Amino acid sequence: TDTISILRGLKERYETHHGVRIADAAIVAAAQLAARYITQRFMPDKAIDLIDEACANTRVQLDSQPEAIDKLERRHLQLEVEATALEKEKDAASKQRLQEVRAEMARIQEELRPLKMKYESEKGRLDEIRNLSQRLDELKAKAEDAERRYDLARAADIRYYAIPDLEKRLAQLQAEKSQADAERADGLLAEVVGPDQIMEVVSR
Amino acid sequence: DELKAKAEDAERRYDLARAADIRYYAIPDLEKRLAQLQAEKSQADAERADGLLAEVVGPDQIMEVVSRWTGIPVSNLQRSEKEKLLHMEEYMKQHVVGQDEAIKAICDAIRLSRTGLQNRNRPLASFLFLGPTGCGKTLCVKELAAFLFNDPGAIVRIDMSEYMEKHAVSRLGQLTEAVRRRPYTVVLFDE
Amino acid sequence: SSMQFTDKATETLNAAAKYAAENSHVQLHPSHVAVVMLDEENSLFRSILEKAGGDVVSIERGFKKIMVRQPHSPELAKLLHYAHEHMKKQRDLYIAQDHLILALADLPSMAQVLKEGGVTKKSLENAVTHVRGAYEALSKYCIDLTELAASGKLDPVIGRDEIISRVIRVLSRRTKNNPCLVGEPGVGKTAIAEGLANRIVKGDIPSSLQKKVYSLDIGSLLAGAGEFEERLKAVLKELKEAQAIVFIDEIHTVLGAAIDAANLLKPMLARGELRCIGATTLTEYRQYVEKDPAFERRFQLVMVEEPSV
Amino acid sequence: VGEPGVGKTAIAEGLANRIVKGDIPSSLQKKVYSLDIGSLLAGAGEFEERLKAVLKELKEAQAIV
Amino acid sequence: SSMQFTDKATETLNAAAKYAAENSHVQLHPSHVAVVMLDEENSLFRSILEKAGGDVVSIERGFKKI
Amino acid sequence: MVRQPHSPELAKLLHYAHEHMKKQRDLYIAQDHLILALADLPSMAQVLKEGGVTKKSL
Ligand SMILES: Nc1ncnc2c1ncn2[C@@H]1O[C@H](COP(=O)(O)OP(=O)(O)O)[C@@H](O)[C@H]1O
Ligand SMILES: Nc1ncnc2c1ncn2[C@@H]1O[C@H](COP(=O)(O)OP(=O)(O)O)[C@@H](O)[C@H]1O
Ligand SMILES: Nc1ncnc2c1ncn2[C@@H]1O[C@H](COP(=O)(O)OP(=O)(O)O)[C@@H](O)[C@H]1O
Repeated sequence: TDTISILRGLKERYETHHGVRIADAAIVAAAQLAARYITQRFMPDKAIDLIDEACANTRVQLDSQPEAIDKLERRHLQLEVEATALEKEKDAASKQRLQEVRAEMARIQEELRPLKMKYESEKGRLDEIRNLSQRLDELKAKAEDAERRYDLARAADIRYYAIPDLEKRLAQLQAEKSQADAERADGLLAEVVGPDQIMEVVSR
Repeated sequence: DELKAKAEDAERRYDLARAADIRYYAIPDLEKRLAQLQAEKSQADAERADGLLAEVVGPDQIMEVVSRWTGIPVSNLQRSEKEKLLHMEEYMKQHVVGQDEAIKAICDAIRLSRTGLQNRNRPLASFLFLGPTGCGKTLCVKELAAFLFNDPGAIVRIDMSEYMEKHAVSRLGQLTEAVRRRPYTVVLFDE
Repeated sequence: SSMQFTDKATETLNAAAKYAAENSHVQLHPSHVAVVMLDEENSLFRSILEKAGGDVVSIERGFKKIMVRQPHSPELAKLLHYAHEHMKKQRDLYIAQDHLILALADLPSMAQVLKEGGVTKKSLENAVTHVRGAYEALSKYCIDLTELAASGKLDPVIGRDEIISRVIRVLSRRTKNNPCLVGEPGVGKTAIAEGLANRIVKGDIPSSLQKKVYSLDIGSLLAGAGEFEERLKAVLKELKEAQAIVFIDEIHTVLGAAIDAANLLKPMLARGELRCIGATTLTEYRQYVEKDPAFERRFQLVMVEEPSV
Repeated sequence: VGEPGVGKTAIAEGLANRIVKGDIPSSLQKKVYSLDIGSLLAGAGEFEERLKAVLKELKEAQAIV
Repeated sequence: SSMQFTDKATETLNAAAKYAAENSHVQLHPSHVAVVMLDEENSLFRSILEKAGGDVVSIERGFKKI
Repeated sequence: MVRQPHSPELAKLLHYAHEHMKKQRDLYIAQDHLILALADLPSMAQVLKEGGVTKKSL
């Protein structure tokens, strides 16, 4: 019970650095599995590492692309250069191979572009979410020192004309994120750190 | 090889003006000459009726390097592991006679570990030779590495004359480090 | 013949043109070089002039008034020609930050401000004598792995998909952001980091990681003298303002020891301002990392298993 | 005193988050310094001379370490 | 009687003699020391004027007139 | 050498060595130091031009 209260205190800072969505189900499941399976260290060192490792793995799918998508993109790059190189040649054997490369690239563009561009548009939006959390957590810390060092001309421009202005931008990006998740058949585990994400770290 | 390196550097440093003349001109126009010389060279080597494996690295070329860095003849390298387990009972009887009931028991403990009828938690075969002295305890070990291991000199002998004390138990370590350099070794436990 | 400039001296003219671009300018004047050098951390242009005396404030304000009167400048072409002609005159020492002071003294437009400020021409001779005896230190003492990887001069890495993907997850964490390829001298340790730099240019790395890869040469830092503190502190300073990940081959030899060199890497790896990738042997790993409890807090055990058949 | 895993440095971190905010009067407020053994060993012996200057400043300024 | 100097104050004293000789002077006025000492990277004298009060851009202007 | 009767031209050559001691990079001030110094004189660089020695290639 004491381990759960420790992870809840640093939940705001861990969500800022990683940038994923940390839920309440991953906190209880982390302290429960750390006292039955992985048991060789001490709390909270044997419980905090289970959260930072699970949140770091989710960052790959939220920015890069899985192996099932990256493998298809590498095959299209090798066919684009080969189709152009064989076009300049006037050999009889190059004309037959050119008809098969152009017919294969038409099927790739109909399946890779509607899937790869979804992660590209999300990358430009998900990266802005982390930039908002890094600045909102910094303004709340810089304005706190002004209240203890006798400075009213500095804290008045942060708690009023900085934090309330940058807070409305975070609420607008959360509404557009749920719309893009429906077009990718993801959202229940690909961007939410829950009990299933913590169990994958212990099992490996 | 150098043109492929300069072509990839221009495409990664945002320069599509120099790499367009390498991957599309300097390379497609030179692959026909390189492939033509390799085809005419392979056809001319067959007319000489000798030196067929002197230009193409094949299975016989790799066995020549291994046979030189050790001393094992070439005839022992082409023998696969499947054919050794079949003609094993006929080779042991030519050197060790009289123990007809002991040779069959050795092959019954090795064949059950190579096919896949046992878990991967035990070594090859753990034996325990007994009987009086001079019955075939040392000669049988030397004949095992001369057929299955193809190396009679790869048999270590750790006698219990100096490792009987309790202070020498941790060096079983000298035996751990010795078997790491040579995987296929024969550890003999005398006395 | 041909002149050779370092990466720090090359970016000096680029950084000077960036500051002049915001003030609406079409040419690059040599006076912008002295302004950039006076806005760095622990610069050498200030300590050298302090020995000869004079007033730097009167000189700094004089150089800032020249760039305002501005409408490649004709005066800048004489500076590049002097760097090529005087490149075979003195003795040892190549080009750096202290050698650029004598190049600006030969210009008639820059010598008038110095004489009217304090430090004359004769004072500049005795000032550079006592001080005598990728960026600048990242080119001669370090080798950028991403440069050779993008130039097609790196061997392909096939068969390390289960190891490279694990290092990316370690670098994305808040704590223990210092991987250590713990293995054996024969299973492959340097070639593992070679495949990581290939995914940086291609874009397969997540957005949370955008640094570079620099191979820290141990034998290059021990070239010559005493004078090892001036070479080790110069590498750590260039990696802090540029934000890059340095690669250290065989960390058990440089971290844990003749000349004390591991003391300059402890405060950097503790504050999160440095990311190192280790690749030592398990035999020496239990005597230089697991022995000190402070080193285990920042390094994570990464086992390297030998591939099968 | 405890096992290397229960937390030692984090215990001293909570002390600075209570005296600065509000707990003890200003007559007992003392600064907390983190003396690192790697910073004094660096450089040029001269290891004992750099340590004496640190212990002298901690007395006239009234602060713990 | 003995006089012992350090390192930071030693380089400043030697720099004041070179500044008074390059401008053709006779006497060594004490105003030729605070100008060279102030022109230092992270100098200890800069934090003194900023702590006890007073602008650092107006005090140095009064030393050049001497 | 035939037209020959310190020197008026040697005093100018010694003036270049006084400034070349504080420059950038080279070798050791000795026999090879005066090699790259005679090319600056107009009365000595004319022979190198007609013989095939470019000032930029020196
Ligand atoms: N089956 C056999 N037929 C003939 N000679 C044998 C046989 N087995 C062993 N020997 C002889 O015994 C000798 C080795 O004896 P060894 O095995 O060392 O005795 P011990 O088992 O008492 O140590 C060899 O020189 C070999 O000629
Ligand atoms: N995936 C791979 N593909 C090709 N070569 C590899 C691969 N992994 C390792 N190697 C080879 O293993 C060698 C490892 O060298 P290095 O790590 O410097 O020292 P050590 O040999 O002691 O590990 C490299 O020279 C490299 O050629
Ligand atoms: N009450 C707590 N709340 C939040 N975090 C804690 C708490 N107690 C300990 N920690 C964390 O545990 C870690 C312990 O670090 P430290 O004691 O320096 O070394 P080690 O990790 O080896 O124990 C700290 O980084 C701290 O973030």
